[PDB]
Amino acid sequence: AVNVNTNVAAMTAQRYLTGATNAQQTSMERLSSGFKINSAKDDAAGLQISNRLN
Amino acid sequence: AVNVNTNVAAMTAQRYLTGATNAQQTSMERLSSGFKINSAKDDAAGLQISNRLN
Repeated sequence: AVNVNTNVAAMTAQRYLTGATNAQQTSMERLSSGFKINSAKDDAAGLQISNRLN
Repeated sequence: AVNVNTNVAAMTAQRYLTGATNAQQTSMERLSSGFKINSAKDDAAGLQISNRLN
């Protein structure tokens, strides 16, 4: 019943852990730079508008 | 709300400051020479009429 071969819970935890790590990384970059649109990955539309405004 | 990359409030005061400072310069020039029309920028009509009157 208990498969020492595979631990699904472990994989689950990691999936959420990886998500959290990237969330922290994104927040850290924003705070350090002071810009919400650091890269095109976020608010691509905003990037174009912001660039024009800038 | 606490964005540091910008400060519109500062820009505002700066603009109102520049306005007041420029007024000081104008009033100082007027008081120093005693002539309200120190330049045509002050009053084109006045300059011409005064120039002809003088």
